[PDB]
Amino acid sequence: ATYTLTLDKLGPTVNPTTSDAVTFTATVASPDSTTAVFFTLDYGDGVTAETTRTTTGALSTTPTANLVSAGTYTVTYASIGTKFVTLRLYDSAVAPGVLLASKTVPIYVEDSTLTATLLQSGVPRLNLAFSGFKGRVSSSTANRADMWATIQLDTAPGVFESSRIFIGIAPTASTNYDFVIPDQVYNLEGAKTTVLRIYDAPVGGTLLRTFTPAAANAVYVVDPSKYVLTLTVGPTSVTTADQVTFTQTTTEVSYSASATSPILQWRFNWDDPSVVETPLAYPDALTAASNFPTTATAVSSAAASTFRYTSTGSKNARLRLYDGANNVIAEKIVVITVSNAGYTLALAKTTADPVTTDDTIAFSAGAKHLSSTSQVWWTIDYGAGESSPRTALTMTNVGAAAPNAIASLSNQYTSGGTKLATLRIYDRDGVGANTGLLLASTTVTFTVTPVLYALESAVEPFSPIATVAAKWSFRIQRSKATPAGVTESIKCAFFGADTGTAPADLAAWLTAANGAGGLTATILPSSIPSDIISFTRTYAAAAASLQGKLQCFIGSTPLWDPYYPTPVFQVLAAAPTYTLSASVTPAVVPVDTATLWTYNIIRSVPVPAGGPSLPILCSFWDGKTGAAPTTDAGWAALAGSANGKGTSMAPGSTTATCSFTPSYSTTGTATPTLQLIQNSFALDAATTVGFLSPVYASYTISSYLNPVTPVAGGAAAVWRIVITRNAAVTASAKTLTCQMPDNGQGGSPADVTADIAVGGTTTVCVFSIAGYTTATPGPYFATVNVVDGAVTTSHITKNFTVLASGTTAPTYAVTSVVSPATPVKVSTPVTYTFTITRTTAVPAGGIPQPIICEFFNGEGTAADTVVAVMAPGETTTTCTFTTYYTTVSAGGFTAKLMVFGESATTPSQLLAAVHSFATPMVVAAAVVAVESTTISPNYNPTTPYTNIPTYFTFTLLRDPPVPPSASSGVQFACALYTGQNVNPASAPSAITDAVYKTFTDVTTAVATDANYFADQQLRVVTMAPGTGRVSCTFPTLYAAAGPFSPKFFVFEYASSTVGANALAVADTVTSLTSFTTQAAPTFITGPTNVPQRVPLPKGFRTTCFDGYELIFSNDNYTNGVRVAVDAYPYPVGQCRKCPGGTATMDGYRCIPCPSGYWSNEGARECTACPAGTIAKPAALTARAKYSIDPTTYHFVTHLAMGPESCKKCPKGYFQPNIAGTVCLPCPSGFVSTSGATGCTACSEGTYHTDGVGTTTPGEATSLDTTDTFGSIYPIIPNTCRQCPANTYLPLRGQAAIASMNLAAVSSATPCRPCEDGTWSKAGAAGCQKCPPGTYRNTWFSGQLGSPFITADGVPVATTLTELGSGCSQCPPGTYAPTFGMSVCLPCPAGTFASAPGATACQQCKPGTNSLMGDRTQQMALVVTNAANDFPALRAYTISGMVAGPAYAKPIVTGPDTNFFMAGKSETCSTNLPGYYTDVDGLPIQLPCKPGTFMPFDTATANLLDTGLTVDGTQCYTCQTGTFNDEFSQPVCKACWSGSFASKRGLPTCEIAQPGTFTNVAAAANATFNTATLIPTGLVKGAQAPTPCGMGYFQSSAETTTCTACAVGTYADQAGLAACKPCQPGRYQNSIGQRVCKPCDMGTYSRYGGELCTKCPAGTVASKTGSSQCTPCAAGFYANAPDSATSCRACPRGYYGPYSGAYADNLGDEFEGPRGCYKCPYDFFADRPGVRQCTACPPLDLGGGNLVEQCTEDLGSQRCKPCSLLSKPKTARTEQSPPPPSPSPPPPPPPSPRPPSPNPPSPRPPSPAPPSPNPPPTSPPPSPPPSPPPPRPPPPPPPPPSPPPPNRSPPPPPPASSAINPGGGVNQILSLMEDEDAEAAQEEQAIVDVDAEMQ
Repeated sequence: ATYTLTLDKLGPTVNPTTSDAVTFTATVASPDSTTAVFFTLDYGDGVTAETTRTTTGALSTTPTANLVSAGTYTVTYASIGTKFVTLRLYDSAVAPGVLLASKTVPIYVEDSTLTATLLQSGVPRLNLAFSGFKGRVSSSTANRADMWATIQLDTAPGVFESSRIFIGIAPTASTNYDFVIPDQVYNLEGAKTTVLRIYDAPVGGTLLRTFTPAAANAVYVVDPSKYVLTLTVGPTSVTTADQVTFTQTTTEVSYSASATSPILQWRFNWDDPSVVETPLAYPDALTAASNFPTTATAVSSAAASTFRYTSTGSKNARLRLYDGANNVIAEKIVVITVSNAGYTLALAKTTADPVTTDDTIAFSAGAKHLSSTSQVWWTIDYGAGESSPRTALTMTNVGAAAPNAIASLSNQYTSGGTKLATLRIYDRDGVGANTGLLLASTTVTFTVTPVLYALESAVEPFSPIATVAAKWSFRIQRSKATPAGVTESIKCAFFGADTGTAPADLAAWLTAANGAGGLTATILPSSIPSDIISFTRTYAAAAASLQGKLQCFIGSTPLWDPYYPTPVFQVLAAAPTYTLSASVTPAVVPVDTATLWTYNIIRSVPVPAGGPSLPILCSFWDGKTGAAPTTDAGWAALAGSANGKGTSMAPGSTTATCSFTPSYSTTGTATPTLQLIQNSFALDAATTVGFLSPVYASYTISSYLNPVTPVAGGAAAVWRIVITRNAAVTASAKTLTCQMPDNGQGGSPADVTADIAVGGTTTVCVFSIAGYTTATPGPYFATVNVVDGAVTTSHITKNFTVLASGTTAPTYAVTSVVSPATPVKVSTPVTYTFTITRTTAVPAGGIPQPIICEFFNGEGTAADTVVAVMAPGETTTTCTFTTYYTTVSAGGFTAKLMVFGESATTPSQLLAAVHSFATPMVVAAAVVAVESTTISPNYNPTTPYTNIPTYFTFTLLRDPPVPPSASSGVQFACALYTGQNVNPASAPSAITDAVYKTFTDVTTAVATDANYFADQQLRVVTMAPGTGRVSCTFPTLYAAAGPFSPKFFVFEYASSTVGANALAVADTVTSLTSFTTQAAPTFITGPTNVPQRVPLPKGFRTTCFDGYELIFSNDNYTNGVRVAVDAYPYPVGQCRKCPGGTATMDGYRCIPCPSGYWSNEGARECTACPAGTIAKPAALTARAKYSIDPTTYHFVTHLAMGPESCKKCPKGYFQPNIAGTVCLPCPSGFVSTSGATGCTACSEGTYHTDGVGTTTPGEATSLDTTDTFGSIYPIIPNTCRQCPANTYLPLRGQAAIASMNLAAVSSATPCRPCEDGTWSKAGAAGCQKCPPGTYRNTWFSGQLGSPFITADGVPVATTLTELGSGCSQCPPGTYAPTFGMSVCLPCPAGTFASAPGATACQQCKPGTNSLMGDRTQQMALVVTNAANDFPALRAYTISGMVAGPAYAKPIVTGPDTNFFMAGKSETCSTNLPGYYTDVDGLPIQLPCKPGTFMPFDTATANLLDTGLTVDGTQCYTCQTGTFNDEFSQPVCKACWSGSFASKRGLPTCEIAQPGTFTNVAAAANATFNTATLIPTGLVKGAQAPTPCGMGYFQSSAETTTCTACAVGTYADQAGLAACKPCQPGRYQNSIGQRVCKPCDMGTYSRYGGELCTKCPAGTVASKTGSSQCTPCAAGFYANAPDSATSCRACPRGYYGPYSGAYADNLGDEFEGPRGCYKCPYDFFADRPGVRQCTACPPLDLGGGNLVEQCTEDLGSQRCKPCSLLSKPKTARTEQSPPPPSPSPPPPPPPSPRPPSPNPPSPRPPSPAPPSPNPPPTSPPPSPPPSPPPPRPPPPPPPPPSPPPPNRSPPPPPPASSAINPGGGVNQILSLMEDEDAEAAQEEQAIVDVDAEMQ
């Protein structure tokens, strides 16, 4: 029923070939029943075999293997294609069978001749065709047709048939044909039975070939998504410096799908084009076509690589897996970042300051990176190329730290060319020519300026001579000193423009330098010397061209640049001309004196321009010692010494001058000589150009002797002589000889030698003499004779009074007086006055004594020098000193005084003792007080600012008076404690400076060091002498408002030690008042800041210029037209025109210029109006309300109406200054009209005054001053007026003195009065002398009339003065011919002046005399004034005769008060009786001589001779008969009766001669009758002598009348001196008879004879006129008694002997006594006169007898006889004899002897000796001296130096990040136009500045 039969094949899955005979299997199962059934098998074709039916394993449902154990069922198929195998069932094996069913199975058989192979490159890609599949077919047969192949995806029925795919034709040849197979797509991820059948026919046919993957080569696809990669190799921030490391050990790739899977190649690429891609390398322990190990094995064992990146950027390295050849299936990227921005280069310079080429600059360069430390190369470039090795640098240090290790480098620079220095960094060595790229660069550049060389050129001859001399001297100097250890040598030459041509290149110069013509010089090391080179050239001919070029180069660097001028010189080429002249000033040649010697060098042609000044050197011979350089070597040495000076000229001068001031020590004829040398340096010789022939001290000696007053017994006198020389001693030492000439006694004084070194002028000579104490006082002369060189016998003598004091030694007393008294302060000037007196003081002015006084403190001696002169009058010597005590003594000071006689260079003491001060000396206490306190930065003076540093200033003074200028300054310490403890030091414990004394020295401290601002501060200030003020300034800062304790102390620093407290009471500080402190305003003061470049929209100009002002307004207010108002809602900047009164500069304000100028409306500068203006009108101010337009700042005082601006100042004022701050009234005596530069002086004789009167007023009126200038300038007196007459103004320019206070002192006319003696009219410079006869006086003036011309006699004042000049006259009768004499003198007597105007007093005529008073008034009875009668008086005062004992000479008696005689203003008076005048000349007043009378008048003459006439001028002598023995008698007194005058002109009465008498009955003296006042009753005396009458005579003198002559005596003739007696014999008994009557006869008369006398006795006369009667002869008797007429003889009887006999006649007429005696009786005589009577002779009677006769009667002649009538008759008596005659009378007694002469009177005694003259009166004490004037105050010291700015105001802040507005932030042609506009604007502004500057 059910049969299941399946037929299969037991062969391989691949289809069997035709040569294997594959077997087949049969499977039978019959579940319905089990029964053996035969099976028949049929192959593809039944023609081969049929086989036989055989049994299986009993059929059954279970197969049994069969047909192969013992069965020959081989098919041995021969055909190729498909064969059908048929299985059938039959019940029995014997034919016929039973047909039930058949199974058909196809079997494919192919041929091995065709071979199909596949080649696989790798895994075919999904969704893309892969070329790795290649199919090759090989056929042995030559001929083939086309084949077609069908491909089935799977053997499952789901896959449907595909179309054929073509594989080829192979038309011929048995080659191998290749085709490309399109890939397969993997989707199911499982087993695929993809089968391809290849047919040789398009339709039907047989299975030619088969295709399957066919094992051992299967495609295996790995899905990339399963892959896992982890690399993490290589640094993430590797730069180019480091390296990238790639390690294959850490990189693993795993299949991760199976253990066995085909081998792939890993590949990695660095994707840089420098290094090619790495090739595939054989893996270790692995190969190609090698199975992967079944365990975890690394694809690489230890492979690792390193790489260096040569490029920068983000590298994206690649990883891939490749199969077989270069076939790629996967690509993966690894990002490695390469950055080069981390490299930084820093350059730091340390040394800097590059100078010239030395001091090579060394700086540090550092390369830093953020990370990736690696080796690098640094290079430097300096214009010579970088280092080829690029050095070597290693980043051993870390990259975060700034410092980098490096080697310091230095560079050498030359010239000024750019070296383009740069620094480069590289990551590559560069040896392999792998140059790097720029990373950091950086560099430092500088301009490096070149150096300068100094060149000087000169010409040795200055004139090129042809082949003789052509030398050029060149000096080269190099900048900077050459350092030690390096020597610089420069070689080159100089080419002159004489031969050849200048080089056209520097190569020629280099060749010349290297050639033998070049010269080499060496610079000294460690110094910079001057290179001096002398170049010698040869000149063919003389030329004026001498320029040249030199180029010295060190190797290759030129030294000269075209910018400086090329070297061109002329310097006196060709030597045109050169001439000299010499002069001296002064021309005198004294001894040791300064003289000027000048030399002028001139040329005929002016020096050409462009030539250097002549370098010639002029040397002058001084001639001090006559060391004249005669040789040329000496001249060269003198020129090269200091005595030679180089010469230079100023530009524009052809001429040159050389000057010298030689001195002549010794007198000589030598004169200075000039040498002029300019050849070359190192002078050796001298050259002369020419010369010009010069064609045409005092010693003072004083001496002195010590002691001045010698003292007996003292020391020997010392004579000291000082000699001073006017000339300084510098050449050599001097020797002086002090001598005193020999006087012949006292010894020869010895010479004294004085030696003087350099600089000495005074020589002192000392000698000793012992005997000069015994020298006679007197004016002694001493001399010194000095001979010193040229001067000979310089003899100097002197005189001095030398006296000896005796034994008294003079001494000096010194006392003191002090100006300040007690007490004294510090720095107080003082006056110490010392007075010295001498107790003797005898030589007050005899001999000066040199006195010098020195006052010393307690220095310890016992320029401020003191000069002391000894007073030549009184010996009071005063010394003035100033001690200037200013310091505390600190131990005591003493005062000493020394007085000396030596001029400085003391050896001898003069004061007996050193003076000690009587006044106690007190130590002055110093006082100091603070004067002011100031705070500089402060809002108010009490409060300063906090943050701003403050400088407190304390100003104070040291004592009220300034410390003296002649002193040394003091050092003061100002100490301040700030008060806080902000400094580290704590607050001091003591308020005093106990801590402050320990401060260190603060001399060198900077302000900005935080210790110059310490809390405790000590500062030192200095008081220079003469300064009384000091300010100490303290820097103090206040951090914040709070408490501070700043202590202030001021002390004195002495010897760097702190003194005592300046203030009284210690710990006294003048603390400032307490204050708070407030914040400082941040305000800056300065000019308006100019805005920077800001965008200005349309017209917002921020600068106005040229008289314009910046103004903020929206209006476009052009000019003054009011065009635009409210023209914008927004104001803008505008330029305003400014008003007329203000000028502006660089307009930002419109400030006005000062009052001295006026401006225009828009004036750039203010014009200066001429000096006449101040421009000050009255004020009118400005706008009332802000409604009107504003113009200027509000504070201006004027608006600008009025073209008036310049206001001229009025008259009386002058403005010399151009500015005119104010116009000033000009000084006294000067006037101006309008406004003048200066007033003119007033004219002579004129002064300032008003011009209200007179004319041409100079006053300024009202309109000019009051209206224009207001009341600021009042009217001023401005007229010049001349003073009225009698006054004058000699000095020009004088003005009237005006006093404002008029009540007390009035205004004064300045004109001088023209005082006594001169007169003036109007204004005169000098008042004139006025005509003769006139004078002016200051007491009284005028003329008084002659009192005697008026009846009253009262003087009359007269006003007669000529109108020409006008001086008061002198009174008539007085004259003033003297020039300068004040009071008129009278004329001396002898003249008269009646005329009021008379030059001189006129002489009176000889007939009159100049007597006061007229003759009428002299004897006038008139009484002009009866009450007083003083003017009228009787002044004759004549004398007369008076009766009585008393006598009166004056007629008028009284004291005399008016006797003035010189006064004579009257007419000539009548000549006086006692005076006469004939001739002009009379020396002395002669009254009329006694014996001369002049009658008062002709009619009044009492008696005058008729033979002459009266002239009224001659004094006629007395007439005869009158005498005058007294002067001034009008008439001559007549002689009295007792005298007479008969001879002519007998001057005194002559005694009346005897015998004559003179008596005149009419003889009366003249009587002056008062009733007629006339002399009357004068009668002339007798003219001739009248002799006396008869009988009158007088023999005695002084007889008025002759007495009558005595009776009996007669004077026969008249005029008889004596009355002779009557002649003898004559008598005169009656008087009045002229003849004496003769006596009668017989009578005799004797002399006299009053009566006749009768002759007695007998005597008889008998003669008429008989003198006497003589007796007759004897014997005669008289006739009668008493009457005898004739005697007769007696009678004869009588006789008598007596001659005289008389008889009484009494009887007989004969008797009588003594008569004739009677003869006796008897006797007779008879004869008269006989002898005795004789008797008669006797008779004789016859002769015989004699008888005597007797006479009878008496007298009888006859004799008769007697005896009758005889004698006896009567009585008769006789007579006695007569008595004898009496004796003669005795002689008279002897006469007395004559008296003896009296002794003579004693002789007059000698005069007593005269008394000596009294001594002169004592001289008065000396008058007081003159006071000195004071001194002016010093000028104020200059203001303190201005401090530099402590700190500038806060600067504007810089931008930090930005400054933009608008809500800030929350997180071709146009360029040319802009450039053109900017350049044009800048150049226009520059032009504007340029124009404004000038």
